[PDB]
Amino acid sequence: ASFNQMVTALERMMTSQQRLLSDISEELRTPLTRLQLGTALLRRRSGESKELERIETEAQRLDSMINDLLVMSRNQQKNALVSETIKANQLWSEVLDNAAFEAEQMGKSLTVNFPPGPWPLYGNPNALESALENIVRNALRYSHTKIEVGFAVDKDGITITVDDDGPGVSPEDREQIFRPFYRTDEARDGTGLGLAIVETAIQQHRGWVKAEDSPLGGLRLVIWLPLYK
Amino acid sequence: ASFNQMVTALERMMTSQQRLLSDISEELRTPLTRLQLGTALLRRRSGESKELERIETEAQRLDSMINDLLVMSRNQQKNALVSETIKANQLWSEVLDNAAFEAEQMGKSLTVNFPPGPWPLYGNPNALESALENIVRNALRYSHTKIEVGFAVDKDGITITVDDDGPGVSPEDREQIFRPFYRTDTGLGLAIVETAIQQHRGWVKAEDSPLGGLRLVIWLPLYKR
Ligand SMILES: Nc1ncnc2c1ncn2[C@@H]1O[C@H](COP(=O)(O)OP(=O)(O)O)[C@@H](O)[C@H]1O
Ligand SMILES: Nc1ncnc2c1ncn2[C@@H]1O[C@H](COP(=O)(O)OP(=O)(O)O)[C@@H](O)[C@H]1O
Repeated sequence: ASFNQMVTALERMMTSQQRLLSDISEELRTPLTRLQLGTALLRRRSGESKELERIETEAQRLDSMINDLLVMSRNQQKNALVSETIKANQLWSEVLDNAAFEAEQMGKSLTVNFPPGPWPLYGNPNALESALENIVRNALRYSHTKIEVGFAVDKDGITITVDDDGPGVSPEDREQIFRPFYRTDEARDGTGLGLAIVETAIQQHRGWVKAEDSPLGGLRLVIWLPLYK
Repeated sequence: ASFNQMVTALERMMTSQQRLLSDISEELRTPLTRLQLGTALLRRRSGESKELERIETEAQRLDSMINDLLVMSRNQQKNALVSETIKANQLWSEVLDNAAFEAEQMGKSLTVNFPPGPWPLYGNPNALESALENIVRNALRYSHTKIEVGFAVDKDGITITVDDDGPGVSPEDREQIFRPFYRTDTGLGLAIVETAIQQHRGWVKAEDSPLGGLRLVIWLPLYKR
């Protein structure tokens, strides 16, 4: 099919686009360190300016973001594999088992409302496995007492819903939650790349992600992935 | 299965990393622009400042590098969309003719051991044209006296071998030579080459050359109708 040709062409482009991101992340360190040596010079080779202090906090922010990018890009290349057929139960049963154990260790509870069936998917098993893993990790951290995971299926695809009873996220901030480096003031008191990685991985797999208010009181994350024909 | 479903699936695939790169860029550019505006205020207050000068050029370099990744990302999108059938001779004959002239101007020599024939390829002609152009310009710069270009074909694909009598690259550095902005002593040439060749379902290798310098081997599959 023409569609199969287009998917393969775009899959190849996604590889070259990941190679690009990781490589320039390593490259950004070189002018950043040279910039910081300039701000380190003027710090005692001239007065302790409030102006120079303001340039150093901007350089600090840049450094912080570049370091987070290196941590991110390391995995988005190492863990990047060829696209294969995988069943939803095979793919996510281990993630859900480890998450239930981690919850139990925190005195919290993880309930799987409806389990993943043998529903066929197509893509990178590690990327899809980590996409659910990052959502559930956030739920484990921010929930007060409980986490809920629910699977749904139909002719078109699989819907995964992760709920928690913690504080949620305001409707304004739920808009920017998937943005790279975005962190709510509650969390600021973590890189902010987690949900950015999740959104990209799921969009690369021809699906979508949503952040909503949870019936449990906290945050609800909804992943949709297409069924493999 | 519907046409709208197929367009949405491809739209998600096409724009996924573009948007991540774009959003990361905006996020990096918030403290970077503030830094650049801050240093411009202090440079106007005191012009004679070699330290502020250095901070300004490093910030400029950061901005320029972030811009290069966005431009390259956009070019990778063009490569996936724009694809036509092209013959190896039509595609690379001009590159080899201009390179031979440039070599002659430097007192150097460019020898085409075996020329490209009317061998069919499929993809982005500009991406594949620039892939050879970047390899040959590198050979023209780093060679001492000679450059050699050799084409090979079979039922599966075309092998292009570019040799030079220059210094070469150490086996350790030949591993990191295809990374963007990379140097030894823009640095985007071999980066443009590797991503474009891999997007075209081919491969690139850096090896020691029998001429003494660097050997670059490109392999591209043949177009089978
Ligand atoms: N389940 C949740 N409950 C409350 N806030 C959350 C939850 N998940 C994510 N967030 C908020 O969204 C922000 C962005 O999430 P994320 O990208 O995963 O960041 P990080 O990688 O630092 O953990 C977090 O810093 C936090 O403020
Ligand atoms: N023929 C060669 N001989 C020696 N070194 C080379 C050769 N070709 C490339 N290099 C080295 O590999 C690096 C990466 O190449 P490239 O991306 O094309 O950079 P540039 O933008 O300077 O052409 C160059 O900066 C150079 O140090």
